[PDB]
Amino acid sequence: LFQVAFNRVARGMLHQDHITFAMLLARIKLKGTVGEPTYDAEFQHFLRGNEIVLSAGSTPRIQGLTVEQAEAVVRLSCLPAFKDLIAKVQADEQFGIWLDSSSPEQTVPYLWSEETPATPIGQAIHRLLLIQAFRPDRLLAMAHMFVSTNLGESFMSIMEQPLDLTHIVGTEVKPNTPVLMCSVPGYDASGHVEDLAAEQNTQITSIAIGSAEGFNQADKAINTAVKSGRWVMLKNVHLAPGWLMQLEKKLHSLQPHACFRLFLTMEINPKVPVNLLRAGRIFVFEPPPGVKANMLRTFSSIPVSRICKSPNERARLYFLLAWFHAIIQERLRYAPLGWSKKYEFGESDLRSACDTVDTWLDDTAKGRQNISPDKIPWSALKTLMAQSIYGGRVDNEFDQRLLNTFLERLFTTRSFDSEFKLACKVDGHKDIQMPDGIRREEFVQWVELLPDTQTPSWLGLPNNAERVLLTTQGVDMISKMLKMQPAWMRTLHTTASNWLHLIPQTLSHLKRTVENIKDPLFRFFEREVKMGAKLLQDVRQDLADVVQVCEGKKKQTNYLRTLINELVKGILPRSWSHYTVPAGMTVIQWVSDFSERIKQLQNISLAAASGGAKELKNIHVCLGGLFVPEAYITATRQYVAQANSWSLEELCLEVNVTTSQGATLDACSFGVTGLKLQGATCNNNKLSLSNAISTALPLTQLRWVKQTNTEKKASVVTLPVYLNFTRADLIFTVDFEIATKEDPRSFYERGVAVLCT
Amino acid sequence: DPGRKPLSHRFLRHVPVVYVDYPGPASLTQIYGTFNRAMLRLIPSLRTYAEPLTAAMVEFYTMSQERFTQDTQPHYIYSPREMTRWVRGIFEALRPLETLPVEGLIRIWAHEALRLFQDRLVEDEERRWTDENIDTVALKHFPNIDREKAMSRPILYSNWLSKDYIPVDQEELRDYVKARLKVFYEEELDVPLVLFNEVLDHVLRIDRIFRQPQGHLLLIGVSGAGKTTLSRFVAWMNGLSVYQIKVHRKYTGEDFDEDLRTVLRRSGCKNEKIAFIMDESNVLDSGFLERMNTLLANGEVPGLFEGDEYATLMTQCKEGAQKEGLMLDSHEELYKWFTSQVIRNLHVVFTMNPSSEGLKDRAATSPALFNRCVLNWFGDWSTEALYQVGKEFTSKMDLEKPNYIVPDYMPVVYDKLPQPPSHREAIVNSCVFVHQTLHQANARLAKRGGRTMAITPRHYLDFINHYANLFHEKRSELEEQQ
Amino acid sequence: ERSSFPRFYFVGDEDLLEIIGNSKNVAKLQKHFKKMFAGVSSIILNEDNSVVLGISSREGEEVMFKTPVSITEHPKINEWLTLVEKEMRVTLAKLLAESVTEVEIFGKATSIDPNTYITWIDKYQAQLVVLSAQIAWSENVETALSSMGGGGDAAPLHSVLSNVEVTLNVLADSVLMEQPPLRRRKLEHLITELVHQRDVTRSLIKSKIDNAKSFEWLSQMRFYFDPKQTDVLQQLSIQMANAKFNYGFEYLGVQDKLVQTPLTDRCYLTMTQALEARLGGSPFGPAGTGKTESVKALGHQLGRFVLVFNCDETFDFQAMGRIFVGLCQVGAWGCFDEFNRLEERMLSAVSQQVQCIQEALREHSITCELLNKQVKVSPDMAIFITMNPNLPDNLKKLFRSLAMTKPDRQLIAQVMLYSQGFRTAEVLANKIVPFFKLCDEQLSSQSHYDFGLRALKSVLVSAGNVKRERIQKIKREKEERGEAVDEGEIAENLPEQEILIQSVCETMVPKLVAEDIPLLFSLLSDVFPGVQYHRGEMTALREELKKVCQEMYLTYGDGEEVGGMWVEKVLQLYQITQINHGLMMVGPSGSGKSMAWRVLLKALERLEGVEGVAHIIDPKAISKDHLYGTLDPNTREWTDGLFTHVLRKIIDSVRGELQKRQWIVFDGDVDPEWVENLNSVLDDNKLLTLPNGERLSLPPNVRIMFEVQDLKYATLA
Ligand SMILES: Nc1ncnc2c1ncn2[C@@H]1O[C@H](COP(=O)(O)OP(=O)(O)OP(=O)(O)O)[C@@H](O)[C@H]1O
Ligand SMILES: Nc1ncnc2c1ncn2[C@@H]1O[C@H](COP(=O)(O)OP(=O)(O)O)[C@@H](O)[C@H]1O
Ligand SMILES: Nc1ncnc2c1ncn2[C@@H]1O[C@H](COP(=O)(O)OP(=O)(O)O)[C@@H](O)[C@H]1O
Repeated sequence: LFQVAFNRVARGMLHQDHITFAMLLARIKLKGTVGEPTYDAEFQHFLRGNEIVLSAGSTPRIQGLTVEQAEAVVRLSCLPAFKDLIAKVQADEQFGIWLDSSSPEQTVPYLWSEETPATPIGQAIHRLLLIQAFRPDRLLAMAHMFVSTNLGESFMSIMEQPLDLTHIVGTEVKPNTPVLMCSVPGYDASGHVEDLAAEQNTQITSIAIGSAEGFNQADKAINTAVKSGRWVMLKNVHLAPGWLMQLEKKLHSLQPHACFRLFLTMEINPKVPVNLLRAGRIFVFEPPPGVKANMLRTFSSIPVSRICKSPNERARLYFLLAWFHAIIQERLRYAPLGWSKKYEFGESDLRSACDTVDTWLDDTAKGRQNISPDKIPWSALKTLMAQSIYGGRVDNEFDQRLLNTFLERLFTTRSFDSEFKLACKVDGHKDIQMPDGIRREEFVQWVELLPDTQTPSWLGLPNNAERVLLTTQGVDMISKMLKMQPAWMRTLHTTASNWLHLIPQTLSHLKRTVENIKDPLFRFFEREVKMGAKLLQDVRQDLADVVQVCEGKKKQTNYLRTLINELVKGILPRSWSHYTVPAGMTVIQWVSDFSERIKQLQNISLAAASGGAKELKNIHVCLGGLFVPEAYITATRQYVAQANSWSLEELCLEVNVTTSQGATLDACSFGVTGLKLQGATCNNNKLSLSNAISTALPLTQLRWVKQTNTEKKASVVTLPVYLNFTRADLIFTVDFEIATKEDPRSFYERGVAVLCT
Repeated sequence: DPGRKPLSHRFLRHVPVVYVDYPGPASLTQIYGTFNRAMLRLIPSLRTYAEPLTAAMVEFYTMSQERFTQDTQPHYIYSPREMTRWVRGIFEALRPLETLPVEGLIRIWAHEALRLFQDRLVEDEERRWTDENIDTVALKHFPNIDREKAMSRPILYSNWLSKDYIPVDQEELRDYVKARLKVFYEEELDVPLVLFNEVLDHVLRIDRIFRQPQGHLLLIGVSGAGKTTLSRFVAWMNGLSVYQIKVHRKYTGEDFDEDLRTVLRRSGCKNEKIAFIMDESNVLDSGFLERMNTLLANGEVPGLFEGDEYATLMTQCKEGAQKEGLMLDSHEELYKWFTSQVIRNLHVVFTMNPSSEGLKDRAATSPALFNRCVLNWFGDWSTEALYQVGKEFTSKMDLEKPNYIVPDYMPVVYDKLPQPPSHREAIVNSCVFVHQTLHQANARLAKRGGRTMAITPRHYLDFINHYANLFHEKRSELEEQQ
Repeated sequence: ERSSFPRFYFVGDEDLLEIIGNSKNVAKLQKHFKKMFAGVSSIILNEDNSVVLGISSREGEEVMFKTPVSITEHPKINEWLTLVEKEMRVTLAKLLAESVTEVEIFGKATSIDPNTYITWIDKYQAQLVVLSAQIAWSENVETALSSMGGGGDAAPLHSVLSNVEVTLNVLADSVLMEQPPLRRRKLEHLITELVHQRDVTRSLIKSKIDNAKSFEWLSQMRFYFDPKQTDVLQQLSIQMANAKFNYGFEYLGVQDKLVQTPLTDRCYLTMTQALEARLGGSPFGPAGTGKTESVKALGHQLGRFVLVFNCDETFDFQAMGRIFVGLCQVGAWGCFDEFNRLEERMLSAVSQQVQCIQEALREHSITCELLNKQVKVSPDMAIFITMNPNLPDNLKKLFRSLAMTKPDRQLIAQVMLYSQGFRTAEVLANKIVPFFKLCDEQLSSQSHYDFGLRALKSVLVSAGNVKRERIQKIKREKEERGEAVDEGEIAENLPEQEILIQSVCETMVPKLVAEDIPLLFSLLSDVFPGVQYHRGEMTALREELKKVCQEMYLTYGDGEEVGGMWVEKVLQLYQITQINHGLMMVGPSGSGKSMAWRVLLKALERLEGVEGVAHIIDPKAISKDHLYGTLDPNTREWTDGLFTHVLRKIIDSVRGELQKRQWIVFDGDVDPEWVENLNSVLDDNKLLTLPNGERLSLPPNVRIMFEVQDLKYATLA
């Protein structure tokens, strides 16, 4: 029963949620059997570890452990069973090797202290806790092995197998139940069912849903097949949700033939009616996440006749285009790093690029069997695929620059030599090699013989990109499981009282003066203080209303009702969010960020009260704390312009990142703290590539100097600054000079950026 | 206040505003002492009691206004309109009577106070508080009076036993209303109606509202409590012709307008008194509500009558004036006479389900509906009423056991349960308890946040009927075997 | 009737019945001709009204037919309408041929005579002079490249750059002196086009391009004129990248010319490539970056007449359906406005319709079923749909997209300033654009504030007009004192930062609240350091204001004195009346707008000697139909509304009111219901239309004035 429930639910589930449902069933079975304990405390900590608040003095800064590692280990040690954990962390010497091990879940060391031997499931869950605390990137594999320990190793052994669709359509599904095929964008599931019909020798009707005549043809085919027992097919059924409800209603009160089977290839979008999803068996199809798989799909989609045309160089061009499309499509999965936002680089871009290549090669080579590599219109293809196609959806300038880097690296006359490198130093010193063939068959063979060990260095990102993606998937695992599992009045009273205790009480305004009005920095800080005070008062009054409601002294108003509902459901209240926030940020971390912001605002208010604009200049603000940091950079620009009587347009921004104690407070210099560098480390204002996920800049100095009208050197690079990690909003651009022997293009491909938070 | 919009500051710039609040306590004292002194001139022997009577009236009104604040319930507003209605009612009761000692006057004062300031209250403790206030003020201002005679608890006033609106004992009223119900049963609907005290008070209130002109009444109380049935009973017993508009999904505003035109011409052209019964399920659109408040405010809605309907109405009104004995030619005088006959014959009684936030909503879009109407809290059948229903309906079958032994401890849910509770009495109290515990369970489910379905007295009636069927069938089969 | 001459598909079915009833009357066909054409407003006819001599535009520029068509010979309405279209196309083509011959005559010349160039510009229409300049420049560049085709040869392209430079210098000299407004707009279009040509020629020089088939030259828009071809419509071949189109050869009147920023050229390239592959483009992006006008510019450059379907509550379907099938029939373009603002059902319906027509277009690479009618798809048809972030699912595979993230404001301002004759235009633009960037974010937010790109363009045009007024005034003074008159001699000496500051103070300070003025002055100090502008007080007007305030018992003050702020407000009101024909005195009740304009009117009457008459009209008290006029359902008689009655009485000049000053004060609230009819008045056209069809011109003395209390509901347009 457990096995069949998993194998029937996961057949219509996203691949990332399979293990979530697997652990849900694992918890069900763990509670079901009597021998082992309930393990309530362990699961409660494993699901609610991150909302336990700590302090700076609570982190002992153990050698060999990062800051977040320190918080995780101390939080895990708050449990009585893991109290002695930190002592063994300090005492043990094999821990250092295991911490950076390739697969640390396979050989998890025994650290948890107990009086009696534990059941294997207890050991597994203890290792789950340790893996979550130490190496969260393996949490998905740790979960896999935990569920294997609980319900059997081969519990998921069906999911990796290809869809045995024939058995599912034949029996185990009722003829009334319509088989549902919900596929993610960029994929069509019609091929599998068509091949199934071919192998079962069952004639089917393929009707697309585009307009009213499509509706009529679909209805006629259904009416014929319900009595004749044949199969029907509909494509892109999601286009007409109302007609979908009508079809569900018609299907409900209709007895079909035994052989009758109804298929609906669909798209995954909210608009599809819930009733059909409830009343039909769903199937989820996702393309295999691999560069080799993407190339195989691309070369299968493109007809073989079109690749093999009069110019033999066309096949090489098509292979290069396929490589570029695959590289960008598989970079899409690393959304924070591979790009700044998930673009829709679908198959339409491929078809347009193929058509452009076709027409331009036809133009340049007027029916010539061979054409020299230099005569190929490289400029035309580069410009078109940088601006018109693959560039139209690009709104951020920096993604457009990245696309230009990709096209310039790939599409050139150099690509036609036998030593062309499609990637540099994928693993260690090894790099991929461009095929030497001239026919399509050679390229197909070469891609088929790919190493099948794709690392993020295959497509440009550093190897740690897989680590961040796996950690994010583990966090999504934790959130989905936590969501999956009056008293709530008391809990909300407790959390509201805690938030009132944590949030600062009040914030003082700034005293307006004519000299202060003249100063622009004071204007910006006064506006910021006003906004912060207003929002702090709003939040404090709302939470006071909430806590009074918890005691029954007040009744829930409609706006109050919405506020309580959004609080208990954990969604961030709309009325509280007036500044830019990450999309997925929950209420608790929002309150923590607010506490930090209000603390900084109180600090600057006290500094301004003690002195004036002159003391307001040398405050080391953090751009993340300020509600609109671009206003702050503009205010600094205006301040220096007023001080030196210069035009604003004739000023440029220079950056001198130095240590906090080793900083000079020049009249044109401003202290900025909290800036984090992604994918690189700075040393004496010299950038160097590294595998570290994030380097913390001690103190960034913003200096404004007059525009010198000299062309930038080849060694300087323009690094974007984003407010948050999702990189949805741009603050400004810095100019950093890279170290020697470094390629700026390699900087560009790796998604190096500066983060305020 | 609801339904009002702030005027543009540009307009306010030209028209200065003067605020006219409620008259002050001394202002009220004078402004109604004049009226009382005028009214007590009818009977000479109690002229010396006018000023303390006004003092007691103003004191009670002030205390009620200071206690029952609008924040609690949307209808907790006491204006000098209430005091004017109070004095008018006292004068009306004192007009046909020629002599009365002080105790009868204080009894009429208490009856009017109960009918105005305690009738609209929702919760029971508010009513008990109001009764205590009435007793205290009658004692304080009027010490030299027999307390038991002046304010005997069953204050029931009617003019159906005698020629005059004198106090009526609840037992005699019960017998008379039972005879009238027998007549109603014989001619009209023949469904059982048990006369608990609440029914007597409610029928007296509804009759008092019906008798006065332009009497439009607001029935709020749990569904199934007998609002429409009791209203129909009063309508037939007051001679009024009952009318309720049949509503369904097709019933749009045009059909409502046609029914309004029909009822208006029946109550204003044929001199036929009509009772308009209106329901919350019968009101499908706020247009119905706005038309209703306009009708009950101005007495006649200009939006019903145009064109051919207008011509037919003037023809009918000309015929009605001719048959009555009034000669009118122009359309304006005929229209005014029609409006007068309407406001004289049209009494609209409409029922509202109990929902406090709903009263905010209905009063929001309806100004006059909460102002120019009288609100009565029918409420739910209280424990005494439930016990009476249980005794009356569980009477046919033999619910008597000589083997019954009186328990030492009795839950004594019914307060007036006889101390040796017979089998029938005990089981009736048990049924009352089962209703009470369903009420408690629904309240508990509401507290926990789960969805609840309101418990109505129709559930009690259905439970009693199911009891009857099951008991009869099972006892019949088993006695057949016996 | 409907099928033949599909150009009346856009006009309403009721208007179709009206035009059928008015078939034997050409004088009442003007409104329909405004509706279906691009800039055509009326057909020029003789006194007989039997033959059409030519066509005119809203501004007043007209085209003369080489061979006029007689309506008597072809009485059928559709027949002579089709003849009118064909003859207009032929005449535009022939005039274009004459103009390109002329421009190549002045082309390849070391020096340009300003007199001959001005005569040539006045001879032809603005669209034709711009097109001829583009054709001549493109042919010259192609010839110069062909000479360079030998490989590393001598460079004649420097000669092309020098010729363009001297032509630009001549235009800059000409635009400085006073010119007729139509010739002024012609000069502005010509100079912005020549600036774009100069920049692209500089880029070609820098890239050292040597081949005419090089993609660097292929990317830029190339115009190929073939006078030898018999078919006039196909004579001009506009070609860019792989895509190549024929000119629409439809009259555009005079249209605002976009500056061709690099992002604008990117949009051009993307839309052209999409059209070549037979599918439309969807230039999404935030509002205020000129997406729909980018599409309009692309259509105008091709000579195709474009529809702007404004998608708001005013949006319809039956009219939308018939105008869509008409767009399919004629082959003209249609550019939807913000698509995300439609209702979900509305959006889905229009999406299905556009998906059907797009599928038909791709099939053409041919008829489609529209309103149960098969409609032949013209290959010239194109549809553009703009978002404000998405595209419906049925259209994502069908439409290309582009990011309208932010226009290049600096180059926009630099080209526009250079078109006004300003020297050191680049410095002024690079200063002013960040100034508006600061204004949009540092100043306190208000509903009526507008720091957008259109605000920049309006302020820049006002600055140009201010410079022209100053140069005229100095020329008059020089005529009074001395005789040495030379426009440039005053031009290079005359400061220009002061002029920009004066323009921004005159246009922008009045909109400021009492607190924002110091912030604005600080911003001018920051961006334009050291330079300050002091408004020249009008002492005679100040004395007249004092006397009138004394006569009306009002208080008077200067600057810091009691009443100073009110007096400055009145003076700014006077300046706005001087430079604008439409005004809105916005402010809270009790601020003094009414008797402020009253005292200004009385002082103006007592100073200038022009009697002042005011017609206070409340727009909300009377209904809109009665405000503008009632339409008789049967005789179509014109019962002129209150505002229409006043305007007609003023126009008729019965009692010399034209010599008097007329102020139509619209005291009362403003909402976008009646003001939509007045929107055609507050524009530079200054024409008012009526539902019957009559149109009235607004005398220069009449000043439309709005006295409103707040702008919570006034549209930004
Ligand atoms: N300069 C001035 N000195 C003294 N009093 C003045 C002055 N200007 C206006 N007032 C007075 O202030 C008031 C202004 O009235 P006005 O009708 O102009 O106000 P408003 O704000 O335009 O109002 P509305 O929105 O109703 O049009 C009048 O009482 C007028 O006498
Ligand atoms: N006092 C009563 N005695 C007996 N039955 C009653 C009484 N009041 C109401 N009922 C029953 O309620 C039913 C209808 O109630 P109704 O008047 O519609 O309730 P409401 O008007 O409060 O919604 C009738 O069938 C009647 O038998
Ligand atoms: N390329 C351009 N050159 C010159 N002015 C422009 C350009 N693009 C936009 N503008 C100006 O900016 C404004 C854009 O208005 P609008 O078309 O409403 O923007 P959107 O395309 O976002 O709707 C116009 O007033 C126009 O004058």
